[PDB]
This record gives sequence, structure tokens and C-alpha cells, in this order.
Amino acid sequence: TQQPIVTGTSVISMKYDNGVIIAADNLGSYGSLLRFNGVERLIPVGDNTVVGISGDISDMQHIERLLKDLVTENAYDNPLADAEEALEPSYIFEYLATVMYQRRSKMNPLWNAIIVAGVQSNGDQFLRYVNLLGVTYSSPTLATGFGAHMANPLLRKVVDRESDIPKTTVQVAEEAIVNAMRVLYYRDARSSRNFSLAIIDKNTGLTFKKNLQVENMKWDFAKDIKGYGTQKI
Amino acid sequence: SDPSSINGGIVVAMTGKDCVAIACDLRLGSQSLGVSNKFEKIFHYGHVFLGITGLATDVTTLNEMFRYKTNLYKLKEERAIEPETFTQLVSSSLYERRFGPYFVGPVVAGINSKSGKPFIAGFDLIGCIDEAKDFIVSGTASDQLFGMCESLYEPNLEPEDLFETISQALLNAADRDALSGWGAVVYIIKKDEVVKRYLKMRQD
Amino acid sequence: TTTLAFRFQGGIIVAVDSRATAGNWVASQTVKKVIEINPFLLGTMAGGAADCQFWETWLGSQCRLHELREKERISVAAASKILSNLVYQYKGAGLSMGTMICGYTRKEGPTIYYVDSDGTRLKGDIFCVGSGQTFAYGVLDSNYKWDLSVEDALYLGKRSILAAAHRDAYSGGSVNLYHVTEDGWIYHGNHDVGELFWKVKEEEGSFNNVIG
Amino acid sequence: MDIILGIRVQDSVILASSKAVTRGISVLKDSDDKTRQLSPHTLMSFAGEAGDTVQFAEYIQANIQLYSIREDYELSPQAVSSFVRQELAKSIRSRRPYQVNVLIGGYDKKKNKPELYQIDYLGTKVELPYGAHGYSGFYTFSLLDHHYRPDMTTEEGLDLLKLCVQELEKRMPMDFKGVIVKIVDKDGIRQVDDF
Amino acid sequence: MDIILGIRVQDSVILASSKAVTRGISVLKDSDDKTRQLSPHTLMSFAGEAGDTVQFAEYIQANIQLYSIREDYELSPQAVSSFVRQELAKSIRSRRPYQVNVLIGGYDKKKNKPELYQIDYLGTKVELPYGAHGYSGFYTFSLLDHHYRPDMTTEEGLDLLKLCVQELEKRMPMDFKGVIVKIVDKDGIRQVDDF
Amino acid sequence: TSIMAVTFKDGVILGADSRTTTGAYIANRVTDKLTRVHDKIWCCRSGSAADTQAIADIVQYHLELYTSQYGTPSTETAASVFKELCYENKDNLTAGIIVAGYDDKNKGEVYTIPLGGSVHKLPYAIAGSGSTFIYGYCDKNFRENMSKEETVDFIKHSLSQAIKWDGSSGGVIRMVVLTAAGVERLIFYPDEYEQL
Amino acid sequence: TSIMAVTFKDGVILGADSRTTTGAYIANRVTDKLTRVHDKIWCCRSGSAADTQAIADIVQYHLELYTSQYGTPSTETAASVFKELCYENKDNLTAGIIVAGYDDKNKGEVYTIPLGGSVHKLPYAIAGSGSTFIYGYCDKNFRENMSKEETVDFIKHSLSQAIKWDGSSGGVIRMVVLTAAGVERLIFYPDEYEQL
Amino acid sequence: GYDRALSIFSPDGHIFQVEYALEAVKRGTCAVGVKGKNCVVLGCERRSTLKLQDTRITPSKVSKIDSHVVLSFSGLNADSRILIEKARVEAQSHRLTLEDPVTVEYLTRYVAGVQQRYTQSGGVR
Amino acid sequence: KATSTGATIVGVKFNNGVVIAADTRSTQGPIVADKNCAKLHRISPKIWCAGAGTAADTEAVTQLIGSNIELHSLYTSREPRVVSALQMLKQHLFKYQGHIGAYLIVAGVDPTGSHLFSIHAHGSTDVGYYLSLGSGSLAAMAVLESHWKQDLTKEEAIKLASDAIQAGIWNDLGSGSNVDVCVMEIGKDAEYLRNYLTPNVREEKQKSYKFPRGTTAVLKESIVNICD
Amino acid sequence: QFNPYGDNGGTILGIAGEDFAVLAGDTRNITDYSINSRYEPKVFDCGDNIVMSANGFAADGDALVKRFKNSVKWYHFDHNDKKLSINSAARNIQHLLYGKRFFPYYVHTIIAGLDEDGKGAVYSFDPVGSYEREQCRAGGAAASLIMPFLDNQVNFKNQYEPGTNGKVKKPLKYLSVEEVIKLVRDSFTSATERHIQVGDGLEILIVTKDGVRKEFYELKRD
Ligand SMILES: [Mg+2]
Ligand SMILES: [Mg+2]
Ligand SMILES: [Mg+2]
Ligand SMILES: [Mg+2]
Repeated sequence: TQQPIVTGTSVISMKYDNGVIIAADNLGSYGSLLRFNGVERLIPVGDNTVVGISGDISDMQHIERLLKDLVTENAYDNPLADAEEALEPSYIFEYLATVMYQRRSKMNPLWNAIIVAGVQSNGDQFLRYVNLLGVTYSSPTLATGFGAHMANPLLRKVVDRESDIPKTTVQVAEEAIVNAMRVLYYRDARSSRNFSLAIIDKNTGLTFKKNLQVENMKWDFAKDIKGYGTQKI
Repeated sequence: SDPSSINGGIVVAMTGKDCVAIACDLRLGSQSLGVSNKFEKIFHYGHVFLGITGLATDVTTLNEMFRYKTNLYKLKEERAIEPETFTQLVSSSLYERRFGPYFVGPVVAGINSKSGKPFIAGFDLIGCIDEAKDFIVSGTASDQLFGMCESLYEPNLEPEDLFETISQALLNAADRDALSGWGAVVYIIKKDEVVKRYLKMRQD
Repeated sequence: TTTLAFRFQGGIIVAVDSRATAGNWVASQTVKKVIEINPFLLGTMAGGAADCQFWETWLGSQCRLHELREKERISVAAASKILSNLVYQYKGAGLSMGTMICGYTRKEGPTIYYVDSDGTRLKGDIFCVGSGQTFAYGVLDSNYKWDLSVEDALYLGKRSILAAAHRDAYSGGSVNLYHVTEDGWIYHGNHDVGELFWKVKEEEGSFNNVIG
Repeated sequence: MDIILGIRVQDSVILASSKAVTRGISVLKDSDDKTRQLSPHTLMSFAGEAGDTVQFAEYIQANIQLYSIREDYELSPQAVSSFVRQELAKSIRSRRPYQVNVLIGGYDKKKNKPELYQIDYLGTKVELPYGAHGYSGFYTFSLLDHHYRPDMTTEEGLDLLKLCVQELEKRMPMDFKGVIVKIVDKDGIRQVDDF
Repeated sequence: MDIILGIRVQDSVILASSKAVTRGISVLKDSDDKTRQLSPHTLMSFAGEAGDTVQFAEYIQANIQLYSIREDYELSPQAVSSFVRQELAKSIRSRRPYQVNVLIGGYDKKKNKPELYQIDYLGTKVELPYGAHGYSGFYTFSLLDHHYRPDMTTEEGLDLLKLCVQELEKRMPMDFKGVIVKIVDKDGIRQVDDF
Repeated sequence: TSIMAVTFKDGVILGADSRTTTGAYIANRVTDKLTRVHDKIWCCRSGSAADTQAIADIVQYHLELYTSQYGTPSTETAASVFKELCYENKDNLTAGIIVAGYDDKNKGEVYTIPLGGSVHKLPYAIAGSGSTFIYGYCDKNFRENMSKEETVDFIKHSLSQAIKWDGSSGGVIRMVVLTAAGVERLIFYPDEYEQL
Repeated sequence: TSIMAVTFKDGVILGADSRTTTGAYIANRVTDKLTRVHDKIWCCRSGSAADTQAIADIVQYHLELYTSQYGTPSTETAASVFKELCYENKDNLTAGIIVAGYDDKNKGEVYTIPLGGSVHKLPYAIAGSGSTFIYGYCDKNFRENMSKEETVDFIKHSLSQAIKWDGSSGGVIRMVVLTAAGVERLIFYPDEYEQL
Repeated sequence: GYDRALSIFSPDGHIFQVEYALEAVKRGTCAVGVKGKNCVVLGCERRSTLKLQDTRITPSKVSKIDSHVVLSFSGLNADSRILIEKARVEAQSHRLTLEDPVTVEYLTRYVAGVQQRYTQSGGVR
Repeated sequence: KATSTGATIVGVKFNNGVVIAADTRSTQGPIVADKNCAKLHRISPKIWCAGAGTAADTEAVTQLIGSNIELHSLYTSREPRVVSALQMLKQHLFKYQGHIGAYLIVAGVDPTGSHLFSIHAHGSTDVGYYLSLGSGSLAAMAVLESHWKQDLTKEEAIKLASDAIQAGIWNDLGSGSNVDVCVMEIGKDAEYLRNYLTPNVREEKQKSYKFPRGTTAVLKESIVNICD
Repeated sequence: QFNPYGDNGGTILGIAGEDFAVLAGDTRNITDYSINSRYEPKVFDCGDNIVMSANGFAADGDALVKRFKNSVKWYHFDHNDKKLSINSAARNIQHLLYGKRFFPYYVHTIIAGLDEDGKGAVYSFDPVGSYEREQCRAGGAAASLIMPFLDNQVNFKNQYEPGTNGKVKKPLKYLSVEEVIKLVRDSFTSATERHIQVGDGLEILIVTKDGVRKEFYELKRD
């Protein structure tokens, strides 16, 4: 203990036929105060992995440094650091999962909920979750915080089980992710309009999109809504 | 401390083909101490049967209350109360004590004398009606009863087959509960005959 | 839980029930509450199941080391004190243990030590521990004699657990009987309480309150 | 108050109640009679919180005596026990409940049967061949379960009761200063002055 | 543990200690000896938390026996009581303190005087003509204040002790199952086997 | 919640966001926080939604009965009725209400009734969780006797900032204009005010 | 406390009020909250006075030892040392620090380190209890590459409003200007800024 | 701490520090033990090079380890006190934990174990 | 220990009226008490009420107001209005300061038109074109926010409503089993569509557990007298 | 305040046959009222013909299984590739669990396999390491729903032979692997109906002398 302070909200993600997509907004909240508006919560590791982090931002920055140090360390005395002995999404996740569970076991957790998204050496999609308790799980769609309640239902309508993954294109997957981010902006009071989105594809590699915005919003219907029951004017 | 598990006990009710069954254990205890092995939890008012689990003082009080009310009902209406009507009376009566409730889990069972339709219903301590087609469970081994009934039950069982199903549901549920057992009773109810059977079970 | 042990002319009788509960939920009816420390020593399980199992198996290891080093059977006094000194080190940490360490040696004769997780170590003739201990004490106290036969002593231990199994909601399942002699303990079977209750009711005429 | 025991035999009900009254540190009395005669053939013993025990018992006694005079008739033990249960069931949801547990030993002159009723402060009534309140049952019920017979004589009941009291005196930490024993039968209520 | 009493008379110290061991609901034993011989002419009785009482007593016993062997000499009762006090004073600021109260009855062979020391678990030592721990003093000290004389014989001390135990048995709520009485004098330690 | 009322040359305008939260969940993103207690007496509500609705409904009843007997009530009278309910029941209420109205004799008037149930007549008032972030901005930018268009801009800019920083505020900016000409409702959407 | 740091064309300026309170009592009305950790690296302190002084003293030591070995530290390096102390000891510290410095290579830089011990590089930063009231004002009025005089006016106006509304802020407005030309201290008294 | 290996093997397989310790024993006054059918007698030599000695208080050659076991020695007097103290502590420790006094063999095995330990521990002779 | 069920309840406005829908799971803690309860209730013929929270409080409050609405309708010789039910519900709930844990979606038609409200236990009310309540409200609202539009037809609104309920059924553990729907169109009778969808049918068991007759041990048999 | 524990739901079931053993578990992983995964394997092949599941708090469950698998590896290194018998594995798991007696693995562990006579074996553990060989054991969320059914249908409890009326018990005849799997499937189908945390999928690991085989079945997803 004691408490998360400056925090990031939902991280959402899903698998598709040739890879994975992950997204997270650019807000750092300070309670109900929307304090920091340019926080990047997707952190790429190499060209095959993107780690999405929610929760305490100070701990996120600590994890960000651990990953940076992991890349440095892997390159030491390693002629194949950019080839066969490069960091895999599975290596990066297992390392973080170890750290998270160790920290909770000392009663001094990193406060975060983490999603590691990537593509393995053999082209396999990697998508797994880990949090402050060291709890880990995998699913065709994964989301943290509010995303778990609102994004997953929408993303699961696209990929409801393992056999739906090969039938899902990157265009359909990205469309679903972007819509979910809009829904979260409507309904999560600790969300922002600005977000980042990353695609890790086994053919086209890592595509990192910054400064995206929620668009095509429906608000017009608000003009007709008056009072809270009996009021007509 | 928890009023609904001081005395212990269970009730289960099931529907069959042109019949209903309601059953209960016979234990009354003071927490770990067994006090009585003859504490029956099923009562009847005419052809309508009521099982009540929970705090034993309230079980007794509610039985006396519903005897009181169904007796006045009969004098005024000039007919015996039906299971559907009685269910509403139980619900009403429990909800009138919304902020000082009886700590009970009542179960109604019976056959409508005019339509011949089998009827069962359950309640929480505050009057919320559970009107299941298949079965109703109540008491300190309700989880165990849900497990037994869900696997053992099938619809349209004949009276003598329903007896075996409900008996085995009760017995094996009660044997996995410290505060239930010490004997058991099963009522098999048909439109104009009711049979009551006391079961043999382990006495620990 | 109901566990008892008593000294008599023919050694020690150890009798236990078999029920383990988690709240009102009966977790098991087949729990082994007598721990066979070694062929000569027995311990009873009450309080924490793990604490009793673990530390009384550990005790068996310490007893084995003792007799390897000293070339002599460990006394019940020494064996019980190894356990009580151990749990006393852990006092305050939250160990839960109420056990009877039972043995029969040359120098001591039949000996029982009540050992307990707050550090208590009591030598005695009759001990009864568990949620149903008061019921078993009643049958024990009114029927106990030093000059009981092995057969009658075994039945008394069996009947006393049955008394507890009947009345105590958290005792039952089956009865396990042991007879501890100088040459080692002898197991006297598992007895289902359900079957035993009716058998005893008929043969003894007891439990007239219950319809059979 | 502490130990109160009851046993219904062939032709009578026997109530045994401890004599000690302890106010914290000291035993203030060792001859206290924890019972009230409700009617000629009905006796009630009681135990619970100080003050409330006697206040409740005397309140019940006054009510049954009033009924007896109004109707020129003695209520059955069953009827008296039902009246008592209702009062305790009423009391448990009061502003300040009576913290009183009772045993009602009566001889029904109509049915020619002894009857023992056990009622706790919640209004939990049970008719029993033998009963107790508090920890008394924990020590005594295993003995009663073993030896009890429905056709026992009054003398055999007293002997089984002595065995129960002996077990209490052996294994109970508290000194309850012995018991006062009373017998309820067809001839009414009498006290066993040597026990 | 419950009652422990001590009285220093003309030529001896007498320690009386209850025999009951109660672990909550049941009295597990009624013949427990709550004392240890530290040296031939020094006896220590004890009462407090379960386990810690015996563990402390035996630990002290081992230390005094070690001193006796090393020096081939018996420490004075005063010296033993000071050693015991320091151990308890050390213990009270430990991680987990010994919750043990003791009486030390010794006969000083150099001065030819009996000596009684009362020490509580805090390390509070006092030399007294008579002493107790717990509630024992509340019932017995008024009797001792009245009857005690420094020139009493051992037999008179035992009679005054009997009066104290009788008052305890009358007014104490708990059944402590009588007392074991031991006498410490110039000839050493002996137990009064009929009390 | 971010609410305000501003007097200007031709009368008064009430402004509000439309976000209602249960913790971090937005239960209603299109709430109408501008409530009518009389024809030209409106109020902005903050605090417990149940409490402020209950109070407003009672006030509307009181002013309807007042009107039947004594004719149109003053804005001061409406504020007094609000205060009476808020003050006397302060122990059981969490309500922060801004009362705004237009008379022909008195013109535009604003009264704020904070938690304690006190009354304060002001040229303009701000309230709700989002108001904290615009005390500086509003104090620097408010002028007396502004035009309708200036006052709309002032409220739009103020509530834009309150919404930007306060997570409990958001959605659309609703406004109600009270003048001799009548009652006009205005609404402004995120795409409009976020780029200010 | 009301503190801020603003980058501008020629470098950076730190601003602060001078009020230190113990409850409602003003223990010091002329506090200096602008502290020097290196020649042209300063910081503004908020939170526990004991904690922020202890941290600042340690940082000043670290940068003095850094300078002896490796030459002048960057503002980023200073912010990193602050963050290391604030993050690693987050359980035992209540410290909100704004770090401002001038390099010749990097020019004016501002880093804010809030309660949790995270770092945020910003064009300008505001902190302290009084900052809440000027989020709206500062966001509307800040421009990049302002002149020295404009930045002094921006800070003076901002902290004036923070002081006006926050009871925990007050006294004089202190400022420290960091440029290539050197280090300049400024002070502004109540009679000056209250009439703004 | 001082960790120097003083007791070590020589090329011929001897540990000279242990063998030189035996030479210190050879110098010590003679001690003798004889066990009868129902007794054991320990005899000890006192060198008469030291008169004007106070025999009341001078350390006696035979020492009680417990009430039932005794220890005599030959060699360095100061060294013997350390073994005697350890033995006495262990005797009481044994009574405390086993609830039985030490056997003579056990006490011997303990003292012999202490001596052995000092032949392959660093920094000790 | 009163029933508080998991639920997904929704309300959607369309062209010529309003539709409400709900799942059919009633929970006791983690245990499914009723696998096919009816959460759609009547207040009046053309005003219906979906309820969540404390089950006893939702039913009780809906019946009480429904009773008073019927008497009010008879007294005024007029068909009952949704705003009357809304006002009576909220003033009742507010008086008890949230101790009556009733959370409702109210929906219906009346001479004034079609209406859709939500009521919260403490006595606050909201207006909307689409609303959701229950433990699966977030799952349902995600669907409503994704697919809702202005000028929905009858068939589109039923599809949207049931899709929102399905999101709750699959993704929320508190909700499950079937989908109930009630459609209230202007100028027509309200049509209650009990078990409109049944996508969670129990599969055939691998084995029959019909016991041989005589399996259960019996101590005593006796004929019970139900007659006078 | 930081709570180091959580509840991931799930239900597991171990049944020992005459010359086989099954360890089954649902594949659903949850927190509160949300589904984390519809397929997250919970029963693991640990080598040496031993299958294991640690149900409850999944982080502790994964840690324990991982440490046991590691213990099997080091047992081979230290003891000349000797096969770890099911009884030895059970005792080893006790020590792993009791090692954290004062900060326990919040799980209910069950292992299954064959004993050294080739007979089916199941061992059941509490969170702090107390264990027992058992014939039949359900663990986790729906254990209270499943065990009574197993008492009745595996051990024939309260069942007597028709005509005798309680005098002769129904004889305890041995069940085949096909018969056990039927009872496992019906246990989980029933548990899925009445318990909200049970569903999605059922994975069964069957152990015989030939090795470890897997079977998967769909469960309702509501
Ligand atoms: Mg049972
Ligand atoms: Mg039992
Ligand atoms: Mg906002
Ligand atoms: Mg399910």
C-alpha cells in the first residue's frame, strides 16, 4: 500500500487474422481532475511488441524504464539481438508477470493493469493480461478497467471465440477498436477524446498511430431532452 | 449470531405429473448443540402446504399467524384458500415487516382444487416470490439442495417416482450440512390424497 | 471434532470422529484424525488440520533421529516436549493445535500428554478435545475404570465418540479406534456412525428419544 | 443465572436448578430458588440476565393466577407454555428484551401425562423428555441420551439427575453451589429437601 | 492458573496452590502441581498464562540448578528472588512477555530465617509475611491481617491457611479443586498430603 | 457538475453541463440541469440529484400556489422558498442551488444557495465541482451589463474550461435565457466548445 | 500555496506566493518557496515543508557532486534526481515539486513532479492548493514564446487570482527569472497585484 | 573474524596441532580412573612443587558435571574449565528438554564432539 | 439476505411508441435461484415497469403505485399517465431515503404520448430515448451507444433492445437465460412477448437419474388428513 | 488498503477409478461479475503421470503449479531420473503450501494419477497444506453443489436395495472411465445451470498407465 495517484484508464485490445491491435487514451487523471493530457500509455518494445498500461502513472514510468533496460540487457554479448535472439512478446510478458507477482507478494504492488500485445517469431498472435495482483489470463479480446465492462462486449461480437480470429480482418478489427474507444469516451468520466492505437501484424510489422481522436459522435438528440420528468419547456 | 443459521434446517419442494412434493429435515439446534429431532417445518392450511426454514421462534410464530389468517379467510370466503392466493398472503405478510423482518425462508406447495394445476413457490425473508416450475429450496443447506435438485430433477415425474427424487435430494444435501438432518419427512400431495413419509437417515 | 484418549490397565485407547467442516458445510466425512507418528506413538488432530498433520509428522522425524543418536526408544515425555517446545516458539503467530501425544514405554508405562498451541503440556489419564468434547467426557467419566478390559475400553472409546457425534453438529462421519501397547499401537477399524448408531441403539437400548 | 435441568419420567416432571447467585467477584447467595409455581400442577424454572429473570417469572405467575381465578380452571401445561412462548417472542423484538430462558414442568390432569417444555429467550419452544439451558446440556445430554427411558420411575429419574449433577460438578469450572430439585406430578408440586 | 497463596511463619514458609487446570469449557485436570523446586531449600509456585507458566518455572529451575553445580553452593532465597525478578523485568519489555506471577518460599540456612517473596509478571518484587496473586488476596488478606502472628508455628499457619481456603471455596465463583500445600523449612521441602 | 447564472443588460442567463456520474460511470451524458420553477424563474442544481429534484418540485408547487393567490412571485421570493427548505433541512440535504429569474421591475437577478442554506445575491454565480477551476477565469472576465451575445460567450467559455478539467462535468452545454422577450433555450455541442 | 513555472522565449520564470499556514494560522507570511538547487536550476515547493526542504537539500548536494565530476547538469538530470527521491520514497513523502532550469543547449525547461513521483515535461506548470482556481485562466492565457514582460504579467495575474480565492495562499508574489543573462529575483507586493 | 586454519594435515597425514595438544596432556599431572563392580574411583596426582597452596579454594582436579557424573582431566588447566562449563550447561539443557539426566556416554560424546570441532574450525587451536 | 438479482434491463424509444426488455435470471449471491423469472411488470394496461436491485422492493413498489394508479384512473375517469407513476414512485422512494432499494425503468403510452424514464432508489429520475439498468447495464449501454439512432422503427427497436439484453446475458454473470420484451405502441394494445428469445436451452443430460423404486430407506408411512 | 488476494472463481473435480483417475475443471476465469476468459486452462499435466489443479486465486494457483513442476524437474536431477510417485508428490506439495503458512496460497489444490500399485489416486489439499487421499473431490465455487450428488451417485449414499427397505445397502460396484466421465459432465452441466461462475467449457484430463489424455466439452456461456 498505499494508493494509486495519477492514473490512466482503460486499455483495450483484440486479435485478428494476421496479428493484434491495442489502444489506450492519452489522459493522466488526478482523481476527478483531468490533469495531464499528453500521456502515452502504449509502450513499444522492439518491432514485435506493444505493452499497454493502465493504473498508477508513476509505476507505469517505472515499468517503462524496466522494459528499456530489458532491451539494453538483451543486446549485451548477443550477436543475434536483432534476429533469432531478439525479445519476444512472450519473454516480455513473463518478465512483467514475474515482477508484478513478486511485488504483490512483498505487499508493495505496482498498481497497474497491463496488456502485452505482439506477434511471436513463428507468426503467432500474442495477447495476455497481468495486473497488480499478478493475475494473468489470455482471451481473443482483452480490456482493463472500464474497457472490461464496455469494450469487451463490443469486441466479443466480432471475435466471440478462437475460430473467429482467422475470419477477422485488420480493417474490421480496427473499426471495432475505434468504436469501442468512442463508447468509452461517452460513458467513462475519466477518459479523454485523444488516444493512441498500435497494430502489430506478422506481415506489415508494427504500426504505431498517435494523436487519434474520437469522431462521428452523436449529441444532436440532446436538444429535445428537457427536465427530469414533467417539465415541457 | 446470524439469525437464519442459529437453529438450522432445510425445506425442498418439487412438482410432478398431477402432483407436488414438499419435504423437510427434523433438526432443531442451538448452533452446535442438537436440541430436537422432532421439529417439523411443514404445516398445512386446508390443502395448501407451507414449509418454513430459518429462526425457529419465527417458524412457530408464522405458522400460528397463517393458521389465524386462513381460518378467518375460510369463515368469510366460505371456501379453503388456494395455493396461488396463499402465496400472495405470505408475501404481503412478510413485507409488512420490511424493516423488522421474520428471519425465515418459507416454501409453499399445493394443487389448485379447481384447475388441478400443481403449484410451488418460495420466498426470501422479506416477501419476494420465487415461482419456479421445477423446484424450490430453502435453509442452511440450500446450496447443496440446488446441486442435488438440478441434477436429479426431471419434469412430469409420477408421484412414487417424485418421492424417490425429492427424498434423495433432501437426504444427500442434509448429510453435507452440519445444521441439518436428524430425521426427515416427505409429503406426496395429489388432488384428493396426501401421503406423509418419515425417512431413515444417519443421526449425526 | 471429537477426539479422546485415556490410560487404562491394558495401555491407551485412542478414539476420534472423522468429520471436517468449513462453517456449516461438511468438507469431509473421511478425515484421519489419528496421526501415526511412528509404530509406537500416536497423536490426535484438533484445531488446525495442517498444523497437527505437519508438526506431528515432523515430530516423527525428530523421534527417529533421537533413537538413531541415542540407540534407545524416545520417551513419551521427551517426544511430547519436543512438540510443545516447538509450538511455544511460534506462540502468537496463530498456530491452532489441541493434541494428545500417546505412547507406552518401559520406564513410563502408558502415558498421555495433552499438548496445545498456547504452549500447554499436561500429563493425564483422560483427555477429550474438540467441539464435542463435553459429550464424550460424560460417557467417559461415568464408565471409566482403570481395570477395564481391552475389549470394554475399546467399546467405551467408541461409545463416547458416538455420544458426541449424535449431539455435536460438527462431529460424526465415522469412528477410528486405536489401542496402544508397549510393543506398538494396534488399529481397531473404521466404524461408520450411521450404521453404528442404529446398532448401538438396538443392542444397548439407549437413545430412546430417537425413533428407529 | 446458571444451570437449570429438566427430566420428564413416567408419571412426573423433575426440575433441578442451581442455588448460586454470583455478582461478578463474589457469590452473594447459595440458597436461591430459581423457580415459580404458575399453577398447582405447573412449575417454571428460569435462568438469564439479573433482574429480568425474576421480573419475567413473577409477571407470568401473576397472569396464570389471574386466568385461574377468572375461569375457575387450571390451564393445561401446553396452554401455559404457549402463553409463555408468545410473551418471549413478543419480547425479543421489544425496546429491551427479556433475557430469560425457562423450563416449564407440568402435569396435565386431563391427559394424565407429565410434560416438559423448553423455551429460550427468543421464544423457541420444544417439548422434550429432558432438557436444559446454557452449557448444562453439553455436560449432561450424553448421560441422558444413554440412560433415559420413557417408563422410568421418579426415583430412577432422581438417580439419573444425580449422575448429571456429579458430571457438572466435576467438569464445570464454576461452583454453582448444588441444586434445588422439585417434582411435579398428579398431586402437585413438592421439593426434594435432601439432594 | 488460578489461586496461589503463601505464608511465612516462625520457622517455615508454606505455599498453597490450586489443583485445577481449566481450558475454557472443561476442567482437564484436578491434581496439577503448580510449583517447582529451585534448590533444596527454595520452592517457587506460579500462576499466569498457559504454557508460559511451566516454561518460565522450568527455565528458572534449570538456571539455579546450574549455579548450584558450578559453585557447589545453594544461593540464598534473596539471591534467587532477585535473579527471578530480573528475568521478569527483562521479559516485560520483550517481543512476547512471560505472563507469569510467582511466589518464592525459601529457608535461608545462613540467617536461619524463612523468607517469602511475591513477584508479579512485571518484575514487581516484595518480601512479605504472607502473599497471593490474582483475586486470592481479595478474599484472604482480611483473615490474614487479623490472625497472623510472626511467632506462629507451622501447624497454626496451616490452620490459618485452611480458614483462607474455606473462605475462597465459599465466595469464589470458580471451582479450583482444592489446593496442594507444601512446607519449606531448615530440613528442606515437603508436601502436606492431606488437606 | 458545472453550473452558473449570469445577469446581463436584458436579464439573466443560466448555464450548465449535462454530465451525471455514479463514481466514474457516466449514468446520464445528456442531463438537463436547468429546471423551471416558474415561467421566468429557473434554477441550476448541484449536489444530490434526488434532493435537488425534490426541493425544486416543492418550490414549483409553492410558487404555483403563490401565483394563484398573490400573482407573479419575485425572484427574491423564489430564492427565499428555496432557502427555507435548504436551511431548515440542512442535516438531511446535500443541495447547492443557483436561483435565477427575470422581473420587469427588478430585471435579471441571481441568488446562490450553498450547502449550509445561506442566501447570497450576486451579479453572477458559479457552482458544482467544476466551478473550482474557473474562479480565476470568471473573476477576470465578468463585466456588468454585458450584451446577450457576450454573456453567452462568457458562459460558453467558462463552462468549456470547467468541463475540460473536471471529470464530473461534460457532455453538452445547455443554457436558458431569461428576458422581457421570453424564454429561450440554447444548446452547444462538444465539437463547438472544445475548440474554443 | 500557489506555485508555477513558465517557459518563454529567453528561458523560464518561476513564480510563487509567500504564505505558509498551520491550519488557519499564517506561520510565515514572507516565505521563500523558490529554492536554488543549482546556479540555473531552481524549484518551486508544495506539500510538506519538512519533506520538500529535505528533498531539495539532497538534490542540491547531488548536483554539486555531479558538477565537480561531470560539469553542469541538465535540467532533465535535476528533474530525474528529484523524481528518484520522490518516487522511491512515495510512501513517506508529501511533496509536489516543479523543477525549472536554463541550459544554453536546451534553453528554458519545466518539469512537474506530482505526489506519486511521476515526471511530466511541460511548457508551463501550476501546482499547490491555489492552482485549482487558475486552471481555466492559465489554459486560456498561456502562449508559447512569450517575452519576459508578458511572462511576468502572466504569472503575476495568475498567482493574483490563486491568492484571491485560496486562503492557504497570500503575501508577496516572488519570482525568479532564468536566462542566458543570469538570475534575476523579482518581488511584487499586495498593493500592486490585488488591483489587477 | 580471525579465520586462520591452525589445525591442518602434513605430508605424512598428521595434524601436528592435535598431536602437540597431546604433548600438553603428557605434561599434565597424572589422572587415573578405575571402575569396580558397583563404583568408579577417580584418582588424581597433585605435584608438590607448589606448597604454601590454599587447598580449600584451589581448583580441585575432579569436577561434578551433574549430581551423578564427574570429570577429571590431564593437560592445560585453563582449557579444562571451558570444557567443564560447556558440559555442565549441556547437562542442564538435556534435563530441561528430555526430562532425564544425561547418560555418561552422552555427556562423553558431547565433550568429545566439542574437542573434535576445535580440530577443524578456523581461528582456534 | 433479501433477494437482489442480477439483471439486464433496457428501454428504447421508437417511431410510434416505446419498448422495454429484460433478461430472465434471478440470483441469490453466486447461485441462480430462478432461471426464468419475469422482470417486466405492469403498472397499468399500457404502462410497464422493468425492475432491478432489491427484488422485493421493486415488486412491492411497482404494485403499490399500480394500485394507487388504478384508483386514480377510476376517480378521474381518465387513462393513467406515465408522469403520474413517475411522480408517485419518486416521492415514495425519496421519503425512505434509499432504504427501499428499487431501481426502475418506467415506460408506457398515454393520451399525452409515449414516455421513457428511469428511477433511482434515492428518488432521482432521468429522461432518455435509450436507458439501461442492472448489473449488465454497462454491457447493454455499450451496445445501445454503438447501434442506437434517431427515428427507429418498431422492428429495429425490438432488435436493438434484445441485442442490448444479449450483451448482458453473455458478458455479465448477474444476467442470463432468456430475453423478455414488451412493446407499447400508440393507438394499439401493449404486447407482452414472454421469452421472446431462448438462446440458453439446457442440453440433454448424459444419463437419467431415475432411481429404482425402494431405493430410499423409510421408517414410517401415514395417510394425512386434508379434508374436514 | 491493498488486498493481496482475489477470487478467480472456477470449479474442479477429481475422481479416482480402479485403474485410472480423472481431474476435470471448467475453463472460465472471472473477477466479480465479469468474464476474463472463456478458455483459461486450469488443470495441468505436471509430468511423471501426475495432473494438478490449484483452484481459487489464480495468481497463487499458477505460482504453486509452477513451483511443483519445478520440483519434479529437480527431483529428477537430484535422484537419478527417478519417477516421482503420487504419494511423494502429495507430501512435497504439503511442504510447498505450509512454507507459506502465515501468508498462504489462497487455493484449493487437487492432484490425480496412479499409485505405485497402478490404482487410481486423488489427493486433496487445503490452502495451508493439510492433505488426504480421496476417492472423490470437487473443489472451488460449485463444490457444495457437486459433492452431495457424488456422494449419492458414486458412493451410493442413502441408496438401498429395493424390497429390503433400508436393510441392505446398494453395493459399491466399480465404475468405468466412460461412466465416470458421464458423472463429471452431468456434474458440470448442473453446476453451470445453478452457479454463475461456472460455464463456457469443461476440460478433463484422464490418467492411465498409458499416460495422460485430454477431453474437452462445451458448457453454456451465459
Ligand atoms: Mg447433516
Ligand atoms: Mg453431529
Ligand atoms: Mg470533462
Ligand atoms: Mg453459468
